Amino acid sequence: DELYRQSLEIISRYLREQATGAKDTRSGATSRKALETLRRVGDGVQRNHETAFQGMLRKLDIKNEDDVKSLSRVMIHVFSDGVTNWGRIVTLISFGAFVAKHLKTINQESCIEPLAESITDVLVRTKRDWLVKQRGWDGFVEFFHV
Ligand SMILES: O=C(O)c1cc(SCCc2ccccc2)ccc1NS(=O)(=O)c1ccc2ccccc2c1
Repeated sequence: DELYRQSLEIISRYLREQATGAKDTRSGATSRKALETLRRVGDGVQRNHETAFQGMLRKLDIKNEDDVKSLSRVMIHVFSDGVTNWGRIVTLISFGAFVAKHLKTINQESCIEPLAESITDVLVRTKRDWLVKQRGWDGFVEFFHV
């Protein structure tokens, strides 16, 4: 699907840029604009939620490939319950970037791509309809202008 591929490209490229060293660009203007937006906001979110992010990472206890494949079950239970807003969407991806950083530390680089797939699957399978209503990643750029 077009929306899934767009979301997978934005989240993967951001997770790779944070955990490793980007970028080898590819996609359209909206994906390029959304990556820039998420780069600006994501830096601030990872700093402001640093303590929460560290505590949540400690709970998941990731050390092997099996642990990242199980993360999806915890993420869908938290992200589904409650209100849906752009703030919660960026913080979920920003947490993913923080997990991707930890994955580079524990020498599990090959798990960043399935982690990016996991977050995209959590975001799309839970909020696809809300995303279509907000004009997808175009609404994401418009909401995070300031
Ligand atoms: O926006 C989210 O819904 C959100 C979800 C995730 S998925 C990792 C889930 C997890 C929970 C508990 C322990 C380990 C992992 C990551 C970052 C997020 N950031 S958040 O906006 O700061 C937030 C919101 C509600 C929460 C309710 C209970 C516990 C934590 C929460 C965090």
